[PDB]
Order: sequence, then C-alpha cells, then structure tokens
Amino acid sequence: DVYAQEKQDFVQHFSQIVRVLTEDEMGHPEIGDAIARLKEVLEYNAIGGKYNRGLTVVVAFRELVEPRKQDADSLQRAWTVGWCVELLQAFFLVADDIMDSSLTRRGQICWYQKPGVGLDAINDANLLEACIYRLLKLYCREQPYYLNLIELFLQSSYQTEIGQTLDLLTAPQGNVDLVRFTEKRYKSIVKYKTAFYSFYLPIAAAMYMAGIDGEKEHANAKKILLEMGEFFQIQDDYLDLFGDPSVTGKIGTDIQDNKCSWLVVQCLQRATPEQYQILKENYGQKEAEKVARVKALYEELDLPAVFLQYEEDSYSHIMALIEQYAAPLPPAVFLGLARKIYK
Amino acid sequence: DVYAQEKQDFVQHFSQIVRVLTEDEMGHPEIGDAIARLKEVLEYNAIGGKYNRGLTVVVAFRELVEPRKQDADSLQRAWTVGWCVELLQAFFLVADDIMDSSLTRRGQICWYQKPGVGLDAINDANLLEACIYRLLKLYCREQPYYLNLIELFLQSSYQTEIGQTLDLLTAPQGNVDLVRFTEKRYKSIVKYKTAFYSFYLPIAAAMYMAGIDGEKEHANAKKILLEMGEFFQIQDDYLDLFGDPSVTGKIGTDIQDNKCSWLVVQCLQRATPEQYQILKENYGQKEAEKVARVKALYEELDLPAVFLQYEEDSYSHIMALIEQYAAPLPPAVFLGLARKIYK
Ligand SMILES: O=C(O)Cc1csc2ccc3ccccc3c12
Ligand SMILES: O=C(O)Cc1csc2ccc3ccccc3c12
Repeated sequence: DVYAQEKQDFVQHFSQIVRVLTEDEMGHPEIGDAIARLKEVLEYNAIGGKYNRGLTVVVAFRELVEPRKQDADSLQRAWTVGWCVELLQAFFLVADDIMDSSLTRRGQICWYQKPGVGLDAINDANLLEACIYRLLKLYCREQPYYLNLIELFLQSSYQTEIGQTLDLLTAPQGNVDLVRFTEKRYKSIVKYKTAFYSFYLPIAAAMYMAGIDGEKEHANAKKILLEMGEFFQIQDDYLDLFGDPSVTGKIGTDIQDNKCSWLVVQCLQRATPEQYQILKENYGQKEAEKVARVKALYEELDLPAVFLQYEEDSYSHIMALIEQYAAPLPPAVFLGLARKIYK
Repeated sequence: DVYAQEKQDFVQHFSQIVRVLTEDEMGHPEIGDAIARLKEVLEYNAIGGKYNRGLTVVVAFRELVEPRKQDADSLQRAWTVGWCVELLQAFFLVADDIMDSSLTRRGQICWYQKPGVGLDAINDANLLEACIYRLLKLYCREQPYYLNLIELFLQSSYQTEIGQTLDLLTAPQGNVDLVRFTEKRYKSIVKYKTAFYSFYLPIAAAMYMAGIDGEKEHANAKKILLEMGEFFQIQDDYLDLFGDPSVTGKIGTDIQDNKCSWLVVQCLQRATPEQYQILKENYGQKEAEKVARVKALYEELDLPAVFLQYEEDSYSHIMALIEQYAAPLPPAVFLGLARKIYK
C-alpha cells in the first residue's frame, strides 16, 4: 500500500540520519563519547514504532508536489523532515515515560529504566529534541521554507508541552478527583497534547515543503486534521478497554492509571449519584477485580454503543470538513489519512 | 556601575515578559490552568539569580549599536533577548537539579523538590525552553536577525546538552573512576556545558541584533569568549573549595559530589602512586573528615599556588586575545566582561 511500500524507503533512511548526526565527532573527537551516547539514544528510542507520523510527511509530500519537482534531493529532504517528526515524538515519549513512571514502551523496557540510564534520560530527551533542528539545518538550510519548518516544529513542541501540563494537572499522581474529568478538559488535552503534533504537524510540514505557506491553507487543513486527531484519540481510548489485544497489539490500563479517558468522561455524564460512587471507588486500581468492575459499569451504560454512534457521526463530520476545507489541496491527502484512522 | 544600574531596568522588564507569555490564555481559556502553572514555573525558576548572562546581552547591545539606533523598541527587544538567555539557563538548571538529585538551588529548594511537582519538573523545564522561542517570535519576528537568534539559541542548547552528556559520562552517579578525569576531558566539558552558552551566546546575540552577522566576527569573538568561559569555570572550581563563603556566598561540595573539578584534575597530574591512592579513597564522601583530608592533599600540592600562577597567565592570554580578535568590535565589550570575571 501507499504506506506499506513507502515505509521501507523511510525506515532505511534512518541509517543515513544517524550517520549525519553522529558526524559531529568528525572534527571534534573530544565529544566522541557524547556522540556515541547520542547514537545509542537515537537507535533505541526512534526505532521500534510504526512511523506513521513521519511516513505521513513523505506520503503527503508526493501528493502535494508535482512529479517533476520530486528529484532525489527533494525526496531526501522529505524523508529527513519525516524523521524529524519521529524524533519529536521520541523526545516526548522518553520524557513522558519518566514522568509517569512507565515500565515498558512498545513491549520494550523504557529507556530511562535501562541500567545506567535513569534520570540521565532527561538529557537524552533534550538531545533528541535538538537533533530535529540539527537535521533541518543540515538538509533545509538553503530552502525557502526553512524558517517555516523551524517555527512549525517549535510550535508543535510548545502545544504538546502545554497539553502535557494540562494533562498533569487533570490526572495527578495521587488524585482520583473525577471532578476535573470534563469533556471540555478532555478535548483540550487531546488537541494540545496529541492532535496538533500527530495530525497537523506532518501534513503542515509537507505543505510548507510544497510551497503551500498560505495562512488560510494551513488554517483550513488545521481544522480538518485537529478533528481527525480528536477522533483518533477517542477511538484509541475506547479500544484501550473494549479493543482486542490480538488486533491492537497491546493491553489497556487507562482505568488503572486514573487516565482522563473518553470513556470515563462519558461515564461521568451518564451516571446517577449511586453509579458515581461506584466509579469514584474503583477508578485507578491494580486489582483486576476492581478494573473488571469498571468495565462492567461502562457496558451497562452502553458506552460501546455511544462510541459506535459517535464514530459514525464522526466519519460524517470529517467527510463534510474535507469537502469544505480541503481545497485547494488534493482531497486524497486527507482522505488517505482518514482511511487509515477510521477502522 | 554599568551592570548595577542597568540591572534594575532588566529585572523589572520580567513582569512584562511574564505578562506577554501568560497572554496565551486570552483567546484560549481552555489552557488557562496550564498557563497559570507556566507562570508559577517562570516566577520561581527565572528569578533569584544574578542575571549576569542576560544582563550581558543588554550591556553588549548598548556598546555595539549606535546611540540613535537605540530607540525604545530596540531596547525592549534587547531586554527580551537578555531574558531569553536567563530562560535558557533556567531550563538547564531545573533539569540538572533533577538529574543530579540536588536539594537546593540559590539557597532555595529545587523546583522539582517542591511538594506536588516532582518529576513533572521535566515538562516544566521543556516549557521554559519553549518560552525562549515564543518571546523571539513575539518581539523579533519582523527583525532581519530573527533567524540568526533562533539558530543561536538552538545551537547553544545543543552544545550545552552535548556538554552535559559528556559530564554525565565522566562523573557517573556511582563511579569515582578517576581515570577519566583528564584535563582534555575537563576542558571539553567546560567548553560545551558552560562556556558556549554563558559567554559566547550573550555577546553573539547582541552582535546579531547589532547587525554584526559576519561569520568571521563571530568566530573571532568566540575564540575570546570561550577562553574567558574556561577561566571562569576554573576559578569557580578553585573558589568552590579555597574560596570564602562570606564573599562567594555559598559552600562548595565538588569533592563530595565526585565532580570533575579543575582541582582534582590538577591533583591527579601532581600526585605520586601513593598520593593517588589517598585521593582514590577520599574523593566523593559526605564525611567532613574525609573531605578536609582531600583539601589537605591539595594544599600540600600547592594547588592554590598553581591556580594563582594560572590566573596571571590566564589574564595575560585573554588580554592578548582581546587585542588580536576584538576588532572591529569595541574592545570594551570584552574588557568590561573580563573585569567582572577576573577577581
Ligand atoms: O501511529 C498509529 O499507530 C495510528 C496509525 C495507524 S496507520 C496511521 C497512519 C497515519 C497516522 C498519522 C498520525 C498518527 C497515527 C497514524 C496512523
Ligand atoms: O553569574 C555569575 O555569578 C558570575 C558573574 C559575576 S558578574 C558577571 C558578569 C557577566 C557574566 C557573564 C556570564 C557568566 C557570569 C557573569 C558574571
């Protein structure tokens, strides 16, 4: 497929990415040990996911830039920017795993949990961030959209950080206070912490590289992409519990982590004073018994049905948004992405 | 004095800095709680130091830009960039205190050690970083040196991070291995982790704002400033032990922290097989008895004398560097700074 076939050339470019970044020890053998540590940080944290966001940069690029203007250097730059996106995500994940004390990521042990790393992962996360800008300078220094990408990456980081701050305030590390789990807060968290960098960033980057720097073009694409981002995260929350581990490829624990999941938000709106106490006394527990009890209150409230209803209405809304805001961009850009997200 | 008088206008501008940054909740009440947290992060971590680096931006600006080209808006921008420097430092300090598990900073409790903060300080540190770029956009978006400052701040961050990585590798959190405490490693650490952002960054920023964007002008200033940075840190290490708490305003613990101090590096070069074992069995201990023992081996090796000798030779070298590389810049720019560092 569009991704399956392109995913190969994208992942293989990583070797060049790492080479070019670890090429600073060239005229500076003094920082050699630091550069080696950097290479270990990159190879462990940037590899191992699905690379969809980075891949979305490359895919969108081919659909926005004319075939002739797609020389070897242009595609080289597109692969790099796509990788910068993955780097931005690695930066967040490494730091987020530390903040929430996670044990594993992608079935693999969290970088900071590795023997000899620990809190040093904080500096490792900052380096992943810095490599984003080192790569842009190395490959797009002479491009007319150089400053655009820099500002875009910086803005995405800030949004994500703001969203993470909001998330940390909403679901503390010891406050099951369901009072703040509102739908307005949930949407705000998803928008800033996930939607902006996951859906807008990748497409916006391809846009700038294609010369589409118009503020209106970006605002129109933003309206569409932020909406897909919200649906993506809502579906992700639903699947985290009612999903099938065989298909998804992972087990959910949002309930055990007192997460401000879409499910809990729905349950809070659809619960009587008695039901509230049931959730207010089961949300955030390692007891498989207390968790299964929660999943029970959800089914009883037919949340899965609500989700199904929301999904259909969501697919309709997004299709309407695409028809209205896609132009002048090729609708395929958004349609191809929506097809991968919606079931 | 030049600083003492200007320090007032600089510190007072902070209120405007915070106002302008916390003005994002304006058209977005949704992220209000996040913006309030941000304001607490800023007011606690950016205030409380001496502000010399930020101040050095303002001072250098007045000496590089003609009096007429110093309108109210130009000085406004200079104060902001100076504050961005302080923000970059706050970002490093907050993150460094967490990484080395410090208890206090500036006599005050480390932000992350505050009740309710903890590892969330990681996200707080990333925000301080982001505010640097938000301020540059807000005040220098239309300036011709905009991209210059962005690249400068990004480069300084990367250097500092690289230097921190090197430092973490050199003096682990449980490896008193004095084998890596060489002078070449010491100089590398100081250059990347301290000199670049502390001495080059501030002056380089004033340079770009003054239109001095020449690569040669910056390379010449870099040679001078990196040298002052090295001396600054060496003197700082010496004072950390042999200094007077009344004058310095703090007690040293580099020996107790197994720091790769200039002193220990000197001691390793000036120690016989028997003396080495003495240090190899006392460096990095909380026992005031074992620490005083170390200070003893230093005095015996007349390190203070060595430092004194190094200081004089250092002042001569730096003066030679200024006479050779200052032009076309006003020598005062470097002389004023050197006068503040050298005793
Ligand atoms: O990354 C995933 O695992 C979801 C996913 C599956 S396929 C796919 C295609 C494009 C994306 C863009 C942004 C975020 C996600 C995705 C995604
Ligand atoms: O910041 C300090 O405490 C040392 C100091 C004393 S006065 C002063 C003036 C300019 C500086 C520039 C960079 C770093 C330090 C300083 C510094």
